[PDB]
Amino acid sequence: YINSKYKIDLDKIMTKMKNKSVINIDDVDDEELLAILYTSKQFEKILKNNEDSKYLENKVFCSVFLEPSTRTRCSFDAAILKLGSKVLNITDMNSTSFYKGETVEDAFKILSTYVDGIIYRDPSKKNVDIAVSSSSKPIINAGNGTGEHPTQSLLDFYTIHNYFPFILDRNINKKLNIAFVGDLKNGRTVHSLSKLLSRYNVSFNFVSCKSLNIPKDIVNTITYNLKKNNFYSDDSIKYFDNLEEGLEDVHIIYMTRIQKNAFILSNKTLENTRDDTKILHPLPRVNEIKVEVDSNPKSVYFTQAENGLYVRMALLYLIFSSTSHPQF
Amino acid sequence: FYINSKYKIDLDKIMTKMKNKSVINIDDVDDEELLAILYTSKQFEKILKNNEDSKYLENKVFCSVFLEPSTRTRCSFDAAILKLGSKVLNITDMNSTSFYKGETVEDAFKILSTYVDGIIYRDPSKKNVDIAVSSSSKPIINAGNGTGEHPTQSLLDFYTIHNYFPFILDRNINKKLNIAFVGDLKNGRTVHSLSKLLSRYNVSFNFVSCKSLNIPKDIVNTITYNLKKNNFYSDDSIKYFDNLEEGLEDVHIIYMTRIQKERFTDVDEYNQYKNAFILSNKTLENTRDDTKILHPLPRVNEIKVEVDSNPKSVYFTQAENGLYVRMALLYLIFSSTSSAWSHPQF
Amino acid sequence: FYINSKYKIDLDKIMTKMKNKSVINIDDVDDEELLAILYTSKQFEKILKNNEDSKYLENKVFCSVFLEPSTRTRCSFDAAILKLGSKVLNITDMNSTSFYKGETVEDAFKILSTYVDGIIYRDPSKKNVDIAVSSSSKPIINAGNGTGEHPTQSLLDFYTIHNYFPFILDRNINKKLNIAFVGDLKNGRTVHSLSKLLSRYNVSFNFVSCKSLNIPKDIVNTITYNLKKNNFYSDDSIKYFDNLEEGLEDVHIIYMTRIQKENAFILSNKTLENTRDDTKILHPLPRVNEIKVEVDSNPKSVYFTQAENGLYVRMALLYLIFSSTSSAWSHPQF
Ligand SMILES: c1ccc2[nH]ccc2c1
Ligand SMILES: c1ccc2[nH]ccc2c1
Repeated sequence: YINSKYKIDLDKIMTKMKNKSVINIDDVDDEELLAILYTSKQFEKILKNNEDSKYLENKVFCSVFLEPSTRTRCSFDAAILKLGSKVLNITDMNSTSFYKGETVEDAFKILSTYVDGIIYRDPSKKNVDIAVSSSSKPIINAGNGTGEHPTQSLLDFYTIHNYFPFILDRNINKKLNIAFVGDLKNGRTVHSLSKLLSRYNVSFNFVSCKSLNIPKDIVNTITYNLKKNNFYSDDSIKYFDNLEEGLEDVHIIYMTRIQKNAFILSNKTLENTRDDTKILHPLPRVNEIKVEVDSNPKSVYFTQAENGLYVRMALLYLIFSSTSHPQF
Repeated sequence: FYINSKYKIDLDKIMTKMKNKSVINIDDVDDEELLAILYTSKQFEKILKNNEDSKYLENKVFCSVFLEPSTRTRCSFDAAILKLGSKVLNITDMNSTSFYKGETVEDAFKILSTYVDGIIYRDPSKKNVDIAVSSSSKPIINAGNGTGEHPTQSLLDFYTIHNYFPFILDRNINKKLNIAFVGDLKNGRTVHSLSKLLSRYNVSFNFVSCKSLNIPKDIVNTITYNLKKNNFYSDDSIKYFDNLEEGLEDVHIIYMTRIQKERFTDVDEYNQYKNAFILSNKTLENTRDDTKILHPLPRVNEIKVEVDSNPKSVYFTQAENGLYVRMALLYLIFSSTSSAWSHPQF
Repeated sequence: FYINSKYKIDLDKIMTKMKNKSVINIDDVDDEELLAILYTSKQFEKILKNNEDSKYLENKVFCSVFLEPSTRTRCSFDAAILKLGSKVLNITDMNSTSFYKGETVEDAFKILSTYVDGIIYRDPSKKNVDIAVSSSSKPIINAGNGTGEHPTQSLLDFYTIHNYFPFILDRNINKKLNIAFVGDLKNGRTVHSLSKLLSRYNVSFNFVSCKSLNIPKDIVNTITYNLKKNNFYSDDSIKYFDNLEEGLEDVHIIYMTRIQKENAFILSNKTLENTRDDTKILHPLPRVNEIKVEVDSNPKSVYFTQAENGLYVRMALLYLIFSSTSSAWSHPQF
């Protein structure tokens, strides 16, 4: 089990991940990331070649979504169902009409006795943590108000590593530069990816108008993790207030949503990007990326969304299997 | 493979043709495709009635996007998918705007089509279903929109009719089927699409309505065209009535429509029309001995309960056939290949 | 093949009898059927706890019609169906009127019964579950209505009790089980139906309530009838109390109810020091102030195991009713 260079004791790493909850991307270590990336690529190739995907029958899940994120929900449902497992949905509900003045602790104590794991999206910070304390069953965070969204990080990374697989090598001469563009203060999808990318030899360009620039403690977290693998320099973290400067010599352009312009991506603004550059976006977009760009071989935002299926399949498989693995 | 015993069906050939077809308008189904759907539906009817294995399509995952509440139609498809042994993820209790949370439709179906093998889609917007079909990398099946396009309701209406009067397929100048459409024919869009399909065969229509709610000129023109194409048009093809005793005379099929209060100017106007086209055992004594009564449902006062006892009433068997027809359609479209053996048989 | 420790069960015979039974009132379960449900639930408990194959009923499709939110009860059934390896289509977040959008109930169950193999149905309407049972061509299982019928809650309440005190089945005049019902017994409809069932056995009730919210007269009459039928009625069969210290004395089971004001009957480790050694505490949940959190640590508390057994009992019931598989062999046996 190799991804060109690195062997993976997928047996060993699963024994370690068995019945792991995944709340923060920080819950995934080096070996676990390699296992998720290897297993996601198996599921990508199996699905694309119309082969049997049912690597996890015998499980019943609960998909508790206490805010409407229809894209994220449906992704997990598809992941579960394509694996050949069954799922029980709670949806169109909010925090208060679901926990009809029942304690959270009590609800996850009971619900964990019904199902084999729970996928949980809640705006409440505190609640996902309370569930993780009370649940007798693994929880996988599909997002909360703490901007924790490990699946979105994992799938953002999977996308990036598919076009620039030297990111895993942590080689001082093979460095990847990324430009984060838009509302970096509130685009919590940026903070999480940053946390993860800084574990590798990466150079960040935060492209924002001042008012919505990347928060101080993300930059501290990035700097910590760059310093830990001896990849921090004066040139690790750069800042720009316009594209022409920011999009120069960057392997990845990750566009964010920008609510309340200089940060609209066009085929114009993409002329002076590298030849190999790939454009990411968690979606939904609005005006952030002009439709003309979809024609551009540089755009991958829809393949990114697609990889979400293969990454959530991987993660569910590695965690919930009672192991034969997927291959070729 | 044989339907009626007259018509052979290369269910292999016809599947290779239908594989990954979207079905949006009944006009998307041709002659061979109709025969395939009608044959396959009758297999699934007999298999389910005899408590035999129905899992003819196990490895698929669908999305059931219903952006208006149609619980009968939705549940039918869910059952269809699940009885075939496939799985489904539902989006429901949602509307156009809270589903596409200011996301473009194009973007949403582009992404969702990467997750599932096909999409069942109900939306009032006509614009939208068409946009999904353009953007989706996967077959779409329309479960209904504001243009009154509802191919599954047409297909199941037809399947019901052909079960009592199977000579409709024969297009024989001497074996002609007469149907009465009754009630709000202006707004009963379930009438417009069945008419479009029936006129492809040797059929004689009786539109039974009161001035304000008569069948629209469009349908009449479409019917006339299609009757002229197979040389079955006469001055007695299309007849009109403003009362039942004239209209229900010498008709093989009585298709009753919904008459919603919400379509008058008051509730005077309403009960005058509701009550004048209410079907009773009285109003059914002048119908042929073989006549069958259809209704897409829900009924309300359209058909009096006493009529359910009447061997003439089949509206509930019609609703039931919806299961067998949607199983057929999903099987023919989403199967990965055909083999001689793997087709349903009884 | 099939014992409850001491009682044999012709699970073949009993299934041919239960096949395509609707279960609307706990009265729809008789003696042999209860033994079958108790046996089959304990198989599913052991199979699930040991991570073994639970798919004893593939091939079926159900409809889960929930016309009020009971998310705990709904999710329980969904899990029951899915763990058996069958499939379900859900209708939910709906109410009586927006589901039957001026469609007759009769018409709707007539049609929907042609789509699925059975229907799980929760409706506040008294009238409606009965109307569905008349119209449906397919078994119905009541997940609750305004008449306080909830057979699955009774069955699972009983399964919990029989797991700690299995002598309740023996109907032995010397081995009698005493239970305390505590709180709003007027409106705790979960009390009325369990009482109806327990009184079929050698049981002694302590109804612990204020004035306004005491157990209603016809439950007392129903209990007395069923105790008299098996010669277990005495002046000390049914006792009443105003407070816990008196009521919780010498009782095998404390079943706490919700007491919704819209103080005096709160269970603490303090109020539990004068209970028997072997006492088990039940509650249908959600709790609120009824049971203080400190009690969860107490080996006496089983309200969470009760909720859990809901899964094993609904699996049992669905299996016994919807199986078409004859053979003595194909039943669960561990
Ligand atoms: C799946 C994918 C994209 C989507 N956008 C809105 C709903 C939805 C579901
Ligand atoms: C399942 C389990 C516990 C619960 N508490 C509130 C809703 C709900 C669902």
